[PDB]
Amino acid sequence: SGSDLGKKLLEAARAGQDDEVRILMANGADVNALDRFGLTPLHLAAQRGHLEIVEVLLKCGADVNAADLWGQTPLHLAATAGHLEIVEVLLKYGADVNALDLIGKTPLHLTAIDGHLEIVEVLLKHGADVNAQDKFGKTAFDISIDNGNEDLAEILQKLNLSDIAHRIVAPGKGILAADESTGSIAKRLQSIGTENTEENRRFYRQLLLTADDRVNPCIGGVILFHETLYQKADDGRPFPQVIKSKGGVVGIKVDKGVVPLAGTNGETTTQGLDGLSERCAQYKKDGADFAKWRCVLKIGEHTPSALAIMENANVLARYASICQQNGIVPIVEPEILPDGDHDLKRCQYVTEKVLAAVYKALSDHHIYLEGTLLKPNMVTPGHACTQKYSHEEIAMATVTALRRTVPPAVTGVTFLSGGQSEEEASINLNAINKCPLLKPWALTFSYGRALQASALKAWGGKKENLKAAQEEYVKRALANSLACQGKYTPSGQ
Amino acid sequence: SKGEELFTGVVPILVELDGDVNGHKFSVSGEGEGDATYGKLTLKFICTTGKLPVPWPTLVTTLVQCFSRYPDHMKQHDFFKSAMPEGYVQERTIFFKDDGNYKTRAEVKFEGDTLVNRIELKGIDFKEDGNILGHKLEYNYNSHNVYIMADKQKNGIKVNFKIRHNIEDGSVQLADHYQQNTPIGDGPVLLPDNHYLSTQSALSKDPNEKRDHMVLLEFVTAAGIT
Repeated sequence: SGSDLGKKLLEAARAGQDDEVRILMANGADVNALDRFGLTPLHLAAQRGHLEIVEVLLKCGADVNAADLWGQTPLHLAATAGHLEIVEVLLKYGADVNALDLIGKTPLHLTAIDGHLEIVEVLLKHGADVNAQDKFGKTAFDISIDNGNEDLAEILQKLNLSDIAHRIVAPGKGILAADESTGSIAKRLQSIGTENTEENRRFYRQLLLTADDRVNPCIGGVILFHETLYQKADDGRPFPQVIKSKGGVVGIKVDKGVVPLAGTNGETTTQGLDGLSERCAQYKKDGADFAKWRCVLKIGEHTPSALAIMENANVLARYASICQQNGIVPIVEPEILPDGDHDLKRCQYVTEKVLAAVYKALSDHHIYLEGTLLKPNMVTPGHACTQKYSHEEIAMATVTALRRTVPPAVTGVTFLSGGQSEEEASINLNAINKCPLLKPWALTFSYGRALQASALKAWGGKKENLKAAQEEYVKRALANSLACQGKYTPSGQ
Repeated sequence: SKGEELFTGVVPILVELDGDVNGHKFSVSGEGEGDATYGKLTLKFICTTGKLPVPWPTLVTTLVQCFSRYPDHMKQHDFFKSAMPEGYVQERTIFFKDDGNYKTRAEVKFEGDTLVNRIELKGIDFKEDGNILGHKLEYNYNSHNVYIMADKQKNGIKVNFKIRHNIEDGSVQLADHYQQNTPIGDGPVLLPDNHYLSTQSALSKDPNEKRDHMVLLEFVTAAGIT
């Protein structure tokens, strides 16, 4: 009658006898009963589906994170059979959200394999691990595809691809562009006094990465090359394992050369469409979360016309339809080369025509705008122009030209150097953030020449100049990190 | 099917194993639970004899294998739930490279409310310094694929799948399986086509136990037609 209080308690909690649990808890029974299997009564109160039994055990002194022989916390069984009112109660008394069993799977993975809808949104509110792996190397994205879910294979990916963008265009970080291929690094390494070998291209990239620790909060993304990822450092650690260890995202150059058109006047395109579905499944496992899609655009007499705009409107949208289905964040870079001669009234007119067709095709190919990045070029006059302009007139027409086409759903908007000077590119960037206009998106730096110009002339080509080349990179990393916030005063520069 | 409605909820599973190799008599008696709706296996094998000569990772895909998670478009290609609650005789003959061979005979059936299955493991001609008997393997079991074919001769399903095991030297061991499931009753028996499933097992220990055991946690999930 009154013997074996732990054996009789599991029987009432398994079937659902609500008139028997209160009697046992009112006499003097143990709430944390451990039998031969060590299964606490909290598991049977949440696996079958009885919210009334859970509300009684939690008001006495039951362990919410009680692990059994299989290491399965009661949070796993609460979101297994398909119950929402039970999971919301266990998350209020401080439960282990990152629970790991024998394999090492968080409770978030069980909500996608079974078929939960509103239960997934509850675990993502308190704070769950997005890129949670285990002994097999499968996250919450490579499993729901083979199952056959519609509200889980397309909605869950909208949060993983967007959370990475917050750690790149953050107010204080930046993007380090350094994807010099074999047909571009040999030009800069020719007039200095060096050659183009495999050792020179590998040692040059290690100087900008493995340096002082004062550039971690200033660099959020590093752009590399496909050959760079297949190379290691002199210490013994790979390149992607160093950038992510200090607070950065590893990139890779995927676009190839250019292909001239027919019947035009110098209009070219960007090569890198074939074989895209086979490269995104491999670069994601290495540690690459984004890329760099650079195009070639110029302003002449009639270029661009009604052909280069329509052609580039579909290429920029087709690339973002495959990388989002794996784990690569597409970055559109509508770079316009300021060639010829033009003023601010003409350069801004061409910018509003090209950017108007970018987001037009993105709303048709199902492109998540809240998880992509844009890298537009500045509105600067040509080099052959005779009329000079101040730093305030350039930043005035730059922000206005972006608010007409770029939607506020973009996480961050970057810029380029424009082929100008190293110091001039940093002064014009500060005037953009100080413009008296409400900017819904964020601004940062993403130069591909000004961030490494001082680290090349003073480097020479020896081995004893390693401490002298990394010193100039610290001054350039702190100068561009303050121009994106509005607190940058040019003192002696 | 009419037998698929009986697997709704938690059904207790009783493991009754009794093998004999090289004159060594051993018996394994375990118990646990299962789930066929979402595909969850929770068992606790307890060695009643003590020092088991045969290793543990080589005796994982033995009993159960009936609470799998089948998709909504693969309910007509079932065989484990078609002979219920009549049952079926599951006979296997596991082969190896250059060592020995196994011979099991399972009778997956219900006796009222608890799944009771008996396996008479046989087979002779083994070694005293190989992977079997001698403790040389590790304590881990990775994922493997199980291919299910079809047969229309003796009214059954000829399941053929090849798995692998790990060791502590660097070699690769390959095994061969020839499962032949024969039903007992003469009721409605379905004929599935060709499809493969998945296996996500997990082995661990238990500090609250002095005798030998094996905490198995397998996750079976079906895929599609190959």
